[PDB]
Amino acid sequence: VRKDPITKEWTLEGGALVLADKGVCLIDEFDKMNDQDRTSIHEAMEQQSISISKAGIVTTLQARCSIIAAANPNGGRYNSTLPLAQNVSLTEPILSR
Amino acid sequence: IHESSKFIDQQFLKLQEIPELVPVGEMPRNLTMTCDRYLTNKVIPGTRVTIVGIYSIYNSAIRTPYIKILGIQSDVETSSIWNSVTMFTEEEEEEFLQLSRNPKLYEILTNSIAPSIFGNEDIKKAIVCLLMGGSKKILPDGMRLRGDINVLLLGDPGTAKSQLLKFVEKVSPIA
Amino acid sequence: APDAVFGDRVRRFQEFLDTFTSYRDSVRSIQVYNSNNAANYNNILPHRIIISLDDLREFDRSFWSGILVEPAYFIPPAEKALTDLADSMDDVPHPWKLSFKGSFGAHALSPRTLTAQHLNKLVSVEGIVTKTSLVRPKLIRSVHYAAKTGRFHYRDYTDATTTLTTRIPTPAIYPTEDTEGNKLTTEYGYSTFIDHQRITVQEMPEMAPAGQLPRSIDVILDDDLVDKTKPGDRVNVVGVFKSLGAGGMNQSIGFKTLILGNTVYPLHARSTGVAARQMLTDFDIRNINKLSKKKDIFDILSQSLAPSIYGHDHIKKAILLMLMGGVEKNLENGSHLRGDINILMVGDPSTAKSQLLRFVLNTASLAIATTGRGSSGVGLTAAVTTDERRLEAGAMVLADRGVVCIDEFDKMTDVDRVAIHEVMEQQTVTIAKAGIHTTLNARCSVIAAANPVFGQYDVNRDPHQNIALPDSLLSRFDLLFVVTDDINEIRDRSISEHVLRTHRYLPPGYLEGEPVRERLNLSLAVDHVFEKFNPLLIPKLVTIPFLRKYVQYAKERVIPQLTQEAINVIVKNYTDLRNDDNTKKSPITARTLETLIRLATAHAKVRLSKTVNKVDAKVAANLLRFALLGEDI
Amino acid sequence: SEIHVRISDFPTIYSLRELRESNLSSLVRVTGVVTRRTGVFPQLKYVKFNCLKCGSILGPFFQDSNEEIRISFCTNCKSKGPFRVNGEKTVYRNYQ
Amino acid sequence: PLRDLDSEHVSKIVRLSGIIISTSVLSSRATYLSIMCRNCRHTTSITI
Amino acid sequence: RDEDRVAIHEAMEQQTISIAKAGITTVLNSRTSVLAAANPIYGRYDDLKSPGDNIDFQTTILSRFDMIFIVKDDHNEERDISIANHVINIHTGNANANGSEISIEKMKRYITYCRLKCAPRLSPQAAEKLSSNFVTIRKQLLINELESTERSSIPITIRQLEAIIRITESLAKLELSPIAQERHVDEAIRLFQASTMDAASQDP
Ligand SMILES: Nc1ncnc2c1ncn2[C@@H]1O[C@H](COP(=O)(O)OP(=O)(O)O)[C@@H](O)[C@H]1O
Ligand SMILES: Nc1ncnc2c1ncn2[C@@H]1O[C@H](COP(=O)(O)OP(=O)(O)O)[C@@H](O)[C@H]1O
Ligand code: BEF
Ligand SMILES: [Mg+2]
Ligand SMILES: [Mg+2]
Ligand SMILES: [Zn+2]
Repeated sequence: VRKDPITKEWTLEGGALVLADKGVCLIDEFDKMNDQDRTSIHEAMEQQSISISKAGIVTTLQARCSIIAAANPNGGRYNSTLPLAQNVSLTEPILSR
Repeated sequence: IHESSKFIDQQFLKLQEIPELVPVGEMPRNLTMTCDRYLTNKVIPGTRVTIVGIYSIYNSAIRTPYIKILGIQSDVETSSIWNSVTMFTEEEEEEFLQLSRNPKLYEILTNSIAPSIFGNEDIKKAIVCLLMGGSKKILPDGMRLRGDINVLLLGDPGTAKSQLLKFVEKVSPIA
Repeated sequence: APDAVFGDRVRRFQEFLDTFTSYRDSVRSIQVYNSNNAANYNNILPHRIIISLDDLREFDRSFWSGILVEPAYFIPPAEKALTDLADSMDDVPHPWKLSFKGSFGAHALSPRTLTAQHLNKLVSVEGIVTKTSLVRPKLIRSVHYAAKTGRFHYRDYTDATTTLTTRIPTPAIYPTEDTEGNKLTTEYGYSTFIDHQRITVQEMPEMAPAGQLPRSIDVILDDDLVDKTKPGDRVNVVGVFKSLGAGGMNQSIGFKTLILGNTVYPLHARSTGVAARQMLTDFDIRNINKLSKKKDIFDILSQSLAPSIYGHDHIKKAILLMLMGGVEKNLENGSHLRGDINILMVGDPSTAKSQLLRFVLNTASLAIATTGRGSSGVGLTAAVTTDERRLEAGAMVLADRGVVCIDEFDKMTDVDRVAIHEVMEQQTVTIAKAGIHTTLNARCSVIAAANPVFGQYDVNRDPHQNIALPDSLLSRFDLLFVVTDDINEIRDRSISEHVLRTHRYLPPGYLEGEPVRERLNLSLAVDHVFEKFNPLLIPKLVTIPFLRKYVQYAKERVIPQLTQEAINVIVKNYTDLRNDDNTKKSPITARTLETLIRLATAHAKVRLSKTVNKVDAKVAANLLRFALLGEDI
Repeated sequence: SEIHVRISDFPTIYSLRELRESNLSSLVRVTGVVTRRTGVFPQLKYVKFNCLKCGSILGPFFQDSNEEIRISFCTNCKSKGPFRVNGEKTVYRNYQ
Repeated sequence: PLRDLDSEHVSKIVRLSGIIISTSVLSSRATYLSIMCRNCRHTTSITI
Repeated sequence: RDEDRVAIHEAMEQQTISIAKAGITTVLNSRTSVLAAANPIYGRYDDLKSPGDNIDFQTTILSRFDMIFIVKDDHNEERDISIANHVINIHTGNANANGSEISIEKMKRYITYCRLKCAPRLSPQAAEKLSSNFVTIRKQLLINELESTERSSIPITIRQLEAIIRITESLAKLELSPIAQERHVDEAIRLFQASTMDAASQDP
């Protein structure tokens, strides 16, 4: 919920997940996500509905999107002898979906 | 003369297009709206509504569009502590009375909780007990005793724990 | 321009005042008190009186409904009648103002429900004070002096707020010259100024809907009503919901709406800044003294705190003493000695540490509840706003002369405890930050709860590794208790029957299956002695509001002093505590000597004794020994 | 009400840098990329004023996009109070 | 659709949907008010 | 997060959230029952390690909860085929689908009716049974705690007695009986054994 300084009013902008309600969301540099971005990704992939509770707006936007993501193995190269867990910093609940 | 005048109240609402149904890199278009009398205090921010009103024009060559409110078709929204019926019609009450006397209603509610989910029978029974909740009590000295039952699920992934939680929120009054 | 309706309302209210002689007696008492105060010089109570609207409704329904619905035409007649009554009574050679208490029906609202339909109606709003303007004087009469003639000229000013009915607008022009052109010198000190303050009341957080923006109303206070509230208080302001200004109807979006203030009530609530004062009737005082004459009065009171909590008798005695508190010493040179008892509870999960804290929160005159990580060192002590650079009083400052109940003390950050050091010991909060050098005063007693470091208190290791707290911090706490959840069949059984008896408790008038409804219990700040149901089933248990009355009476009336027999007992106990090694749960400092003195003083307070005897010192020593050694006789 | 006219294939193509001044009051063809849209605002086309002494809406007046006709002298009343635009009587056009 | 609002819809009842993102504070307006001349002391009652 | 955990501690048991930020001091109300699902400390919990190690939560958090359901994804071929067939039938197989299932809306309204109309109380003869079972359970856990050097990762405290009482009252409220029944107590103890004390038994 951000306010444009020139026009000075609140706008409810959903994430890329919300914008791609009935489409795809291409997430490049998937390993290099912020904590908030990771939490939002997890919420969208699990419940298909991002919820917002800021500035008095208490609602759950809908985001039913197929995610096509590109991520880089740890160290800029995939180590074959390790499993998928050690190769990518994403935790198992993120990958399982 | 203020002590003799009579007043009515006005409340300004601002409507925005549904955030998903917007051009990709464009700020959603919002439109200033006005209501009065008994239509005030009928919505809260974040609610998804349908509006019947008069499209109008306000001068700040260009003009500012806005809508007078004639009726607010408030859709079904999040059920909060305040947002609840709390009032049961008679026929509903007798139907619940009939249901309470069924001998297998414990099994029915066990079967009714996550029927698509296979197994986890005692888990479903505990979920039913959680949904009912215990008794909330207040001792004379001010001591308050817990009147809620909190349940933990702990197991390997893929055991439908997330799906069971989703069902619990879908069935419970507030969650 | 005399009016018939005004005169008739005036005489009707005079009849009402004559009917209910209590208001007449109160006016007489105010007058004689002011006269006596003037007599001693060869405080001044304000010319205000509280009216019970219920009695007015009983006496005259029409006039009552007139006050509630259209106060503009009804309050001024009542004030004139009251002024006439006061003048008539004051035969001994500034009008009186009127105030209201009682039920307001559908006009008792919150700032969220002050719809325009309630305008021009006597409303009673309840909420939290967010902003308070500075108490500024208002010019109402300006006395001037003409140097040539030598005659003092005056003018009287007014504005829409200071009167209920709309008066004809006369512009306020300051008289600079005489009618004949002579220069005038304004005479400050003869002109009259009235204090004026505006406060904003916001919807109460306890009752406000969660996740939505709050709604606020502005209150205009005047004269004696100024500075009766502190920001963050919970108040019940009653007054006319007047609307002011042309409201843009006149060519340059609504009307300026505010609640003109008639009466403000600081509402006591759980964990707020306002204390709770209980009225002490002579019946109550007699009962308190009679119960004080009992022998095991300390035991009776201590067992009365948490009947629903089995055991922890010594913790209950310590909490009772903490509520009573010790005397404060301010030496002539300027030094300060702490007179409060701090209590720390370290124990295994489910040993009732929190429930005791919650009881203290609900029963202390002024208590504030905080948790560890949620409330930082900014939450405690005080903080600078930087908005210019005003001080925001934190938890410990708000709880002055009160109790701070900290939960999850173990979890709270080390920086937070570094902050809390000085407050717990020196009872001051110093800012000296960002060019703001002030020393806030926070004389509060702290009670806290912490889990042992290893989740449970494993007695195999030393107390230091389980406690996991700095030694200085443990030195701050007067009494440190370690409670262990140990398995014992007799104790487990007894706990089981006690808890079961508590669960099968019926309210006086509730059905067997009826759900019990909670209430906010917003007590107003200003039946028998004992309790019918004792969950532990003979030592009598006193009723908890009576316990609050007893604590208030003891704290106010009695100030004990140390005596030689005690001095000797405390000295010997401190010496043999310090010089003997028994692997104490806490180290011994001079703070333990201060603790012995403070507990002795608190026990003397409990007995309502002006002096401390040997028995009080013995009790204090035994309690401290149970705290440290973990053992008693 | 009115038919507008579309003109395409202007032989002169000018980028935003070379407009200068000689191209003023002349038809010009430019290329670019859209950055921001200000939305739709109904612009006055057939404006209908009224006078306080009149008590009725004056005859509709066309308003071209140069500058609206702020009438100060009433045609009928010669009164200095004709500043009022009644909404539904005026015809509006989209402006973005 | 909120983007489809057109000048042809001015002063016409329009059906549309969206999301409420802000509700301003209640402002009291005038529906019947009594006025007075400062000179004539002539009471009146305007209705809006 | 830890700052959330410290607040969740008080919310679950004292049913309230205490706030003392700079300038605002209040005790909000959170009278809710929390249902929590979490993976163990590892991706898969190995009983090969000390079974107290696969329990990541501390003793106090588990003391808040009224039960800990340790669910294991066993490797039965017949049970796995059962789950697969169930899923296929549900997922547009249309092999499913009267009088044995209550609709979500109807069940929710029944929940509201049960919570708002009645709130039972324990029968006096139920108290003796509850006390006996509580003492026996604590003594069995003491036997285990003497047997095992490590303290039980899942503790049994007075909160467990509160949990059993609350479950019994929940069942009675479900049956809309103003007085809790002995059968209710037996069912509650059966759930308690099936939910807790098997996680405790699974651990040393
Ligand atoms: N016992 C089960 N019965 C039916 N479906 C199940 C069962 N276990 C898992 N599933 C299916 O697997 C998913 C649920 O597992 P999930 O919620 O991801 O578990 P976790 O809580 O460990 O993340 C859903 O697609 C659900 O249909
Ligand atoms: N000695 C006791 N007597 C009565 N109730 C007790 C006792 N010990 C624990 N309880 C109950 O157990 C629960 C846990 O108490 P609580 O204060 O939350 O524990 P903790 O010490 O972990 O903060 C409460 O419902 C309380 O009533
Ligand atoms: F488990 Be407790 F709140 F120390
Ligand atoms: Mg999951
Ligand atoms: Mg605790
Ligand atoms: Zn004209």
